[PDB]
Amino acid sequence: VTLEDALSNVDLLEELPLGIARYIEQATVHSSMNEMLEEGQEYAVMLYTWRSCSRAIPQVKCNEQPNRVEIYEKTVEVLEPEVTKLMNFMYFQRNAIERFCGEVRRLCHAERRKDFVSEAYLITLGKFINMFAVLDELKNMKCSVKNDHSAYKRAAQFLRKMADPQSIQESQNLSMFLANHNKITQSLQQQLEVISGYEELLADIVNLCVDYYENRMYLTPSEKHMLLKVMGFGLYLMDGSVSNIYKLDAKKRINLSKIDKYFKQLQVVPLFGDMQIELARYIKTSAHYEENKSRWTCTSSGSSPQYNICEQMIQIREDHMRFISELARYSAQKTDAEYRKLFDLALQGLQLLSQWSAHVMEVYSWKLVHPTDKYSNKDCPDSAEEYERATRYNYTSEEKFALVEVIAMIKGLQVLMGRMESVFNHAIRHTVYAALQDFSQVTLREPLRQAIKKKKNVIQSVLQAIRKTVCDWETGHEPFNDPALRGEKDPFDIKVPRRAVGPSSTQLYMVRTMLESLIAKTLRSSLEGPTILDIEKFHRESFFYTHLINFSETLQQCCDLSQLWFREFFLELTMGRRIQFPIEMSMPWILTDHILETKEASMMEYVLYSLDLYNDSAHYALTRFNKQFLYDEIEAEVNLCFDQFVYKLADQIFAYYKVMAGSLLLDKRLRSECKNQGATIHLPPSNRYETLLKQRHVQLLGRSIDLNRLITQRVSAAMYKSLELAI
Amino acid sequence: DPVQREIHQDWANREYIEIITSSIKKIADFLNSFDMSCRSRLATLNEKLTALERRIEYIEARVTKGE
Amino acid sequence: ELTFNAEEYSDISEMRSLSELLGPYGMKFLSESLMWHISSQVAELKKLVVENVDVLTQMRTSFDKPDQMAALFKRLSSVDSVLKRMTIIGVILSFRSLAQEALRDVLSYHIPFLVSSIEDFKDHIPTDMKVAMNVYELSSAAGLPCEIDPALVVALSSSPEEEYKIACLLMVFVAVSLPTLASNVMSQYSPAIEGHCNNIHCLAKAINQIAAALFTIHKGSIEDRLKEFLALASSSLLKIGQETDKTTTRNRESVYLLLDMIVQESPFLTMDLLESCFPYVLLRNAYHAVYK
Amino acid sequence: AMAELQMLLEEEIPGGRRALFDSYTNLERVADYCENNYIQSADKQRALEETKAYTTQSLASVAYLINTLANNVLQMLDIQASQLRRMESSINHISQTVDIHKE
Amino acid sequence: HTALPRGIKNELECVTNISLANIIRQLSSLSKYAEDIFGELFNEAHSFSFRVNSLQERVDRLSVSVTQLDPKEEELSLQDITMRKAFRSSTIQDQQLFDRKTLPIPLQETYDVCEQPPPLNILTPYRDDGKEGLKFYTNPSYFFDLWKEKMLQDTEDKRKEKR
Ligand SMILES: [Cl-]
Ligand SMILES: [Cl-]
Repeated sequence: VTLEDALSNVDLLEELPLGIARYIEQATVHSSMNEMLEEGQEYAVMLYTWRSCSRAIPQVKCNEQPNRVEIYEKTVEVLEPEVTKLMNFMYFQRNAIERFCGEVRRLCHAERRKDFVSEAYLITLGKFINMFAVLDELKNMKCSVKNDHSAYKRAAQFLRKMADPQSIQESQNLSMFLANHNKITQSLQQQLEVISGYEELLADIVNLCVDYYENRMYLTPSEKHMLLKVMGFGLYLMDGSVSNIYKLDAKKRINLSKIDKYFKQLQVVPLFGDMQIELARYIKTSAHYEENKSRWTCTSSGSSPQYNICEQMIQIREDHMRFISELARYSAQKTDAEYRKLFDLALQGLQLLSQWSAHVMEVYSWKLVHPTDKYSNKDCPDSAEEYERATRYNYTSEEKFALVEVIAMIKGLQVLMGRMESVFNHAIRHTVYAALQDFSQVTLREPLRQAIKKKKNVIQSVLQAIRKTVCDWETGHEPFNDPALRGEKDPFDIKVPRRAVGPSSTQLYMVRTMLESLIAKTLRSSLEGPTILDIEKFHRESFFYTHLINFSETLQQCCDLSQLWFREFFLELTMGRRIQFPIEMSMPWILTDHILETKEASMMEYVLYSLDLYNDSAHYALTRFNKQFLYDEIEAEVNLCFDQFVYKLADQIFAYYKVMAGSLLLDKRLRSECKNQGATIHLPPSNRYETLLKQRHVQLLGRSIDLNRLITQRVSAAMYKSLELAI
Repeated sequence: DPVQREIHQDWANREYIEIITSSIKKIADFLNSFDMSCRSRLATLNEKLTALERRIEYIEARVTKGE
Repeated sequence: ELTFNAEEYSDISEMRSLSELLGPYGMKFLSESLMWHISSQVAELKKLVVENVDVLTQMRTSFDKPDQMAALFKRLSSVDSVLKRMTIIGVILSFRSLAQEALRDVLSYHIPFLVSSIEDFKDHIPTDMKVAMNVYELSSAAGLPCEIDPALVVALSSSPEEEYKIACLLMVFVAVSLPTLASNVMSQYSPAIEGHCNNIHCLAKAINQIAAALFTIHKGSIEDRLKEFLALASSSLLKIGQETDKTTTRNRESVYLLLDMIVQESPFLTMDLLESCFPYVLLRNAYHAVYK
Repeated sequence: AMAELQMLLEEEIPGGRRALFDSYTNLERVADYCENNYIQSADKQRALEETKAYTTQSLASVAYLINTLANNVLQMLDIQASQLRRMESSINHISQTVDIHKE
Repeated sequence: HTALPRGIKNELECVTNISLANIIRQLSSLSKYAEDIFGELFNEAHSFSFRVNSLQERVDRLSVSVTQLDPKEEELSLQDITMRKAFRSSTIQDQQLFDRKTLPIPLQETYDVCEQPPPLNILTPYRDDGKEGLKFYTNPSYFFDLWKEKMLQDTEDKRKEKR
């Protein structure tokens, strides 16, 4: 019992007296905003995957050139459909900013400011500002885009391509847009600062992310990283000519200390693709940072990795053991408890996987923004380009072994979890239904009883709106013989049914949203103590219901390592010097080849897991980026790297067993005699090739590879060469 | 009343649907694991057959003349 | 205070040299003496089973009730002796294997035409048991490895259903005892040995051949009795995977590897069966720990 | 038996395979029927219960067609496995015979 | 997703009938996906059926040839060691397993619906370096070309270091 609790009990004495269509509309607005986020994501993909067409176009060295017109004609033919995408992008961001700001103005009205906003919608608005950040940084990076347009604009004009005043002003606007750095961000600020009290809404958004992050209200790594990115860009926007985050902090409207602690512990997270975001940058570039430097500690990082993977690996390996040991034990009708346990495991497993994937990506992310040099790595050439210094030379042998460990532990558990899906799906739906019905039919009886008794008509309507919406009475009809319905107590039993189906998305959203308004004079004031805890409890636990209901989808999102291969951002930075990066700079091959090269015994059973990273990237290029050339390049890399994989594997496998043979037959007395003469003939280090030799169908890029067959081909050829040599 | 009734019927309707969709997923899983199981047997058959083919070519070479 | 080096008397070259000198007659006599000592160990094991017949009988049917299963284990006696004797049997069998493998290579070299017929004759049999022991006795005399050891059977053949239960309970007794090995510092798996310092890796061979022999003598189901053993062993080992005691879990991962060895060594158990009751990711991590 | 293999390779597997393709085209027809029968239905509750009936029947059908074809494919592989078993036995005898001759 | 029950007649029966009609369509889709699986299994197994038969008849007539062998008459000549090549077993090694031609049909279809790169090869005939315009945008063979040139240079650097 805290002092605050004892004081609350005392305060209770001092206080002792001596619409549905509404939520439906909000859900409509929320749903509409989300569609725009999806649309923005499409534009983010367009930018990130946009390679220079102009560099592939033959230039006109002089006005006196034969094919001058032909080239220009073909230039328009190629770039025109692409320029259209840019027009749409310009139009989208313009409308998106108006849309968002219009919503901010609505929620910041003097009267509305006193109103209630759902957490889910604050999050959505949070993802909106991040969308702007992403789109702006992508636009800032892509010189290819700006140059391609100019190449089109320069060709369309020389050809006198028919264009009306509107078409001309349209082209002029696009140029100005593509030529202005930070245009999206700058426009966002202008339209926000013209709104009185806008900083109060953003404060609510930031405070919510701080609360979620602190209380672990997230499942997937992307969800975890989104919270931080919102905090950052949020404070940045809240720090302008009309608002001041430090004075906001003084009034305790926000807690800069917590945010500072979060940024210090986790400094870099993915922004989009291989393009990362250094969280502390938002702080350092804020309008009032210079005069308030001493307030921060996350602004100091250095070229030193903050955490020791060795300490992290010990814990990870422990958790892998502890959880999988228990899970493996769970592989006529069950009881509620038995279904709940499987429910808990499914969640715990997803959370564990998320932690691991987060570890890998966060390490990789930090490395990308902190490329090494000669001072940190003696073997690192001073002429080595940034990307190679960010990947290849930026990992020690032990670091590369550890990463493959985590990657293997992730993919390994993912397989077990997947095999458990059918059982999970059933146990989860049973648990969510039971929890929902037990809460709505029984738990809500007391609160409803008091609302009716004390004429809390507003609360009653909400409680009844909830029960009416989801309740599934055993008799098909509600119990009209209920005393709490009249406001009186019980001298009473209700039989709650058990179905294996979760509530509809609308049912769950409405229930949570309505419960949220109760624990938000406020309605919360008119509620007893114990009942508020009950509502808060169910509201907290029901946060993961949607994730669990969509177990299959959630599982993949907790094991996403597809970004290790993509490097369009760094490609863009080479200014045409690189059409791609060699395989020695490619993470998947860096991690895989390292095991093949060192022949590390403890890692030999892990090597296929690092190779599997190509599947993740291939699938992502085909289903998310939706670009053919990206897959062509992944496939071409796998094609090259897999041949090397077979060669090196077969090579060391034959040598290993040849040495074993020579060692097994070497005279024992001779060994001892050589030892006694300080010339010990060293024994062969044991290894672990058996599992690799047993692989009969390796799934890679859709193909089924018989690794055993390929190795046999090489090993057989080695046997013949040995015999041929001896003779 | 007509709403409460519709909601009770919806729960029943959706459970039935969940049961069917769940079965469609068990069929899909069998298909996959069956595909993999047959891939292993085929590789094993291919492995043995290839060896037998080579062995026959070898024995023939012992009983015949050369070029 | 040993006066000899074991490796200079038991390595591949030595056992082959021994086979040269003793031939089929001599090496067969060698194995017979080995099996006798094994019979002695099995006789003592049965006593330990009878001495715990009640508890073991309960553990066999209450295998899915952890609380009761754990409480029953505390009522068992002579757990160390069961593990100690089975290990001895495993060692003896490991030696016989070295001798048989050596003899086999030697015979294929001296009498290829005879070996050629023996191999073809053993591989392509349908089938009756009494007639199979005759094909197996001939085969093993030529150093050929058999699924059922004729010599072991004969050695262990010296109430019919009272005896069968003991064999069944013996498998249970051993299955539930394995986790105990994790508390022994010597149960450390070594890459240099590709086994354990205290020879517990020989348990793989002991468990398999003793099962194949006993449940052949009693005309039971070898495959079923081993399936039961694996399930009970996998279950018992998974339970210690959630404990934290630095003592009882010291060599937990090295003991985990026994399951892999037991399945590899046994023609009646497959990696698929093992995977469904003990995920390889645990074994993978186990190997990593000991090899690093 | 070679007869059983020919029966599996030439009729039963190709047949049970086409019966699966027929289920592909026949079910999309049953789907449209369930929607058209509902549109013309004067008793909506009745039309639904009949759709549910076709749905349950559609599930039982697909599971049966796959099961039947699955068993056939397995029997085929089992037979081919024994073919290699007998062939190796014959090749070994040929090998032994040649060794005897060379000696 | 969208809305809730308003208690109106036939509201629920209509939406579920659509949901069930879709499920029956999924079963129709499942029937086709199963075919593709059983199909690629039959095809390979059917191919082995050929080899098996071809080998069996090859084994059968060899079993007869060996019967006719006669040690009493078999004469040995040195021209086998002088005029006739030595027996050579097959030395086939599979490589380049991820060429586009090995891409399974299902993934090929998912690939075709993906976005193609700009038709930059339209400007190829107008280049002076006789190079393909598309290679300045995307070049899959870049990985091998760079790795090959690296191995040759590393073979030289390593070769001149010993001297
Ligand atoms: Cl070693
Ligand atoms: Cl020898």
